[PDB]
Amino acid sequence: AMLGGIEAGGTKFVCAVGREDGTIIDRIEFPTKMPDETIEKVIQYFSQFSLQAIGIGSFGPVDNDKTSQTYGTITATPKAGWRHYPFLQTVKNEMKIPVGFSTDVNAAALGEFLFGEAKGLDSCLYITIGTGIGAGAIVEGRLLQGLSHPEMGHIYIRRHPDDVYQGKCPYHGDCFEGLASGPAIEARWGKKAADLSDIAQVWELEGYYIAQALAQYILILAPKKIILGGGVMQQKQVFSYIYQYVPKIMNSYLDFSELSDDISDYIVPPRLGSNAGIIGTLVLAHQALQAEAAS
Ligand SMILES: [Pt+2]
Ligand SMILES: [Pt+2]
Ligand SMILES: [Zn+2]
Repeated sequence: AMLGGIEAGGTKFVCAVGREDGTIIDRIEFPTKMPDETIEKVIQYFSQFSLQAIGIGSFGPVDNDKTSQTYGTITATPKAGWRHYPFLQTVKNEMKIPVGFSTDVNAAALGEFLFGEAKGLDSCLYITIGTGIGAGAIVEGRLLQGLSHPEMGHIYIRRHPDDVYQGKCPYHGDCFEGLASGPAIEARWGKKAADLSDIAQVWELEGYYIAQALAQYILILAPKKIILGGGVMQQKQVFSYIYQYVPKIMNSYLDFSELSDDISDYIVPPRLGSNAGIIGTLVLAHQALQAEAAS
């Protein structure tokens, strides 16, 4: 019972072979180039194995509406060739097995939901903070997919009055992603976020911005668990600032231990570490296998 997973990123692809229980048997990664050549490497890798199903967790925005004619395509990107490229259908045609599809952050949510910090809950929110900011949510045991998958990284948050930086986001300027991504931190402070590990106000400001976004998510979605991943969150100091700031912003408006005394157990790193996403693609594979077995 072997499953394939593809975590399709703007900078690299990770492909993996694994099991329904989240075990990774083998993996490979390679640079993301143009679609045809990138997907050829995927097919060449998976050809070694005899797979029952594949799951794709993709960068987006994507068309994640199963009834849509453009289901399983990337709908917006500055990356050459990728917009409107028949990603899902190409993998289906080449592999001729069930192929599940979702956003990359949705897959990471499913990973943590089945095997990580939200195991035993029926709700969670997984947020990645790195090159960009995105989130996937589980509601009553199911991925949140309304009119679109969410794009929680592009919400406006309150600018810190001392912060002068104009914002990295090509669409909004100073949305959450514009103010608080990896590339935003770098462009603001003039150094990459590792030379800055020692400057406390970088992570104070970052923690402040993340806390502002989290208060919004808590008031709108009220997830039962918030999982923070991505390269930025490797600066573990940011968590302590978030823990300080969230109760301050909400000012005792909602009385739950998750939001006050036990906040450090509510907003957490992924149990699966940097592998939540690729493991979640195996969950997507398994779901596609189950859904086809019940045709
Ligand atoms: Pt090309
Ligand atoms: Pt295959
Ligand atoms: Zn934006």
